Amino acid sequence: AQYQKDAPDHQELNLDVSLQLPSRSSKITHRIHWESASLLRSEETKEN
Amino acid sequence: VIDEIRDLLYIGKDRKNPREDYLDVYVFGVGPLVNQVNINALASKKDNEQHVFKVKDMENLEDVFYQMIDESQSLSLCGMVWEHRKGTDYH
Ligand SMILES: *[C@@H]1O[C@H](CO)[C@@H](O[C@@H]2O[C@H](CO)[C@@H](O[C@@H]3O[C@H](CO)[C@@H](O)[C@H](O[C@H]4O[C@H](CO)[C@@H](O)[C@H](O)[C@@H]4O)[C@@H]3O)[C@H](O)[C@H]2NC(C)=O)[C@H](O)[C@H]1NC(C)=O
Repeated sequence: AQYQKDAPDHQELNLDVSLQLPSRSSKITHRIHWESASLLRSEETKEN
Repeated sequence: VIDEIRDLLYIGKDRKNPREDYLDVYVFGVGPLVNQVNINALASKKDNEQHVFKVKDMENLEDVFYQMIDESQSLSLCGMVWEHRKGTDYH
């Protein structure tokens, strides 16, 4: 009975994903959690 | 000749530092015989600001120069950070 209360349904999702581009000056940082997972965060850049 | 001046002052040759505040160009139109296309392509284009002017009979342009000295501009030293090469904090 203690097992069914302390059982998690998932492991942690918390991804401090920062993107540095040489075309810009600021780092583009997103944090992806469990509730906001499966959500694409598109960042478009016309420079290659 | 204008594009040669901006290349010499390092304006537009970078993506992180445009340096547009280091060259301003103002063109004034004197007569009714005025090509508004040629005077617009020479003047600078900065944000929320005008640099092209068209007036007639000359004497009214002399009227704008005595009027501007009656106009007092509230100078604001707040929020000014100019890029000095001694970039320690509190600068
Ligand atoms: C006027 O023009 C001159 C010539 O372009 C310009 O000189 C530049 O000065 C800056 C510093 O103000 C230099 O930047 C640094 O230079 C050192 C070597 O001296 C490098 O090691 C540095 O790289 C590291 O440091 C950075 C942070 O400081 C880090 O972000 C980086 O990842 C590295 O760890 C850094 O590049 C620059 O090299 C010179 N350029 C030249 C061509 O000499 C001067 O600053 C201009 N004046 C003004 C007010 O802008």
